[PDB]
Amino acid sequence: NDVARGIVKADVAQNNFGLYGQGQIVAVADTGLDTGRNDSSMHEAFRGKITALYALGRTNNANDPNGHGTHVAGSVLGNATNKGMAPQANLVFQSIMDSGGGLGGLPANLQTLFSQAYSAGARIHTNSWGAPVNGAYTTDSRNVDDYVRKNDMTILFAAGNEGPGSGTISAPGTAKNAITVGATENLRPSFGSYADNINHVAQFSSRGPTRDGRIKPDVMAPGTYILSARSSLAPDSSFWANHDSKYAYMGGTSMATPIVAGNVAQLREHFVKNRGVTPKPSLLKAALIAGAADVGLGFPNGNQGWGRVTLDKSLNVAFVNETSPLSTSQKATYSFTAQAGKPLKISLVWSDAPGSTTASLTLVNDLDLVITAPNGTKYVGNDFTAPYDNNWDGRNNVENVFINAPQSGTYTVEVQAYNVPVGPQTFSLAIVH
Amino acid sequence: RHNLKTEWPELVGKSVEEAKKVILQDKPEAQIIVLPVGTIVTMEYRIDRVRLFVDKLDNIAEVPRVG
Ligand SMILES: [Ca+2]
Ligand SMILES: [Ca+2]
Ligand SMILES: [Ca+2]
Repeated sequence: NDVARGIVKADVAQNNFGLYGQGQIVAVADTGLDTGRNDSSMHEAFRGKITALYALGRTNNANDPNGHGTHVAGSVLGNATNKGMAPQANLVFQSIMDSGGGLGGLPANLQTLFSQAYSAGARIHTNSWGAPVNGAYTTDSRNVDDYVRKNDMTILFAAGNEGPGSGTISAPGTAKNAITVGATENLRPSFGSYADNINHVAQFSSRGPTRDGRIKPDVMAPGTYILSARSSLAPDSSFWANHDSKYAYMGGTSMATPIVAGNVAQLREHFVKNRGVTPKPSLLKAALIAGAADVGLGFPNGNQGWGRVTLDKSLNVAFVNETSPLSTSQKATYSFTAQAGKPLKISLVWSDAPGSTTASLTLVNDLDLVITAPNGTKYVGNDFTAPYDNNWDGRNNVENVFINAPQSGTYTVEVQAYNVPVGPQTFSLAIVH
Repeated sequence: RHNLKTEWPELVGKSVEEAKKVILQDKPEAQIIVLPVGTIVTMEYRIDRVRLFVDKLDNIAEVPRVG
């Protein structure tokens, strides 16, 4: 965690903006949490900051003999040493480990899981799990999408550990409306090749596209040799390596996800406290995407998604926060003033209607981003080949225009409603410049 | 002198017992776990683990890989 914090600029958010996640509540659905008791017995990382501790998988038992959930929750918001990214956020923990060692505490309809967390006050919900179904959009993916469109809950999923082959995204990581997180490497080079370059995508990280050709994962964070809270019940075999009786190392997309979940708490706090709005899930996601760093593989990309979270660039994006609902053939038109000499990144994101688990394409409502430069040059979302206005996107609910060397003057930023059968459809925009 | 092998596409459709022998031949330290195809699992990477996801005939349903 301490190394990841610097990599994703959570240190800049904390030190220069005062953002530790105070006032935010993150829900983690995972194995269990240390002793399973919200009392003085609880691991120092979480003691006194637990809003709710629910046992779903084992009656009256939310403890963590495995160690996975405790480590994950530590990365979000642990407030002892090796702190999480948002160490002043409070925790809602849903223990989903069953008595057979699996995650059978998950309900058949995931909306039930999200609703319980929402009622306890969580507005961010993070999930270091999945079924390795190679890009399929399953009933679970559909329920995540339906939930996010109906409720202002930001939901994050691990991309899966089924790479480096293409089309290996796990479900509900395939959901359109989740923030799906893949793993780059942490920089702990004494451990060798898995933690030696912050630009390297972890070899196991699942790779896009999804089955219907969408770009996943959305963003990346460090997910190898992450030092976080060690459950007091967990054996050495549950960790990549030991450190001390209270902290140990783990890796996976499981570890990248909670880092980003914590960053989302920091970001949400910033909007709420400093920018006068409650940011919708779509805006939080658009802001992370626009602010993210190309690790060196370029866009578009099935390995790195839209890049590695760089939180300080996300904080002060110019934005639209679902304030213009569109029906078919309508559009929303905006202006943005650019100055030559630095990149311009514009991300459009919507929380789409739930897709079908059988159709060729999961996209339901199709919006398009159309940018016009001061000299008239046109760009459409996700068209990265010149000329940049001939390849229209009809699959993704994330559309980007990234201009490395923009012109000085007024850019037109237009969102066009190509086809909205389940409308109206609102959207968010985030602009980094 | 073992070749680095981390996936077994050739085992798709084979029995669990046939799969286990090949995996142990390639990776003597493998800790092999069997689960129904479609099962939701935690997403930590365990370098010595091999999960086998099986259909209702107990045949390998997807490509086994380390982790
Ligand atoms: Ca490396
Ligand atoms: Ca479109
Ligand atoms: Ca083009």
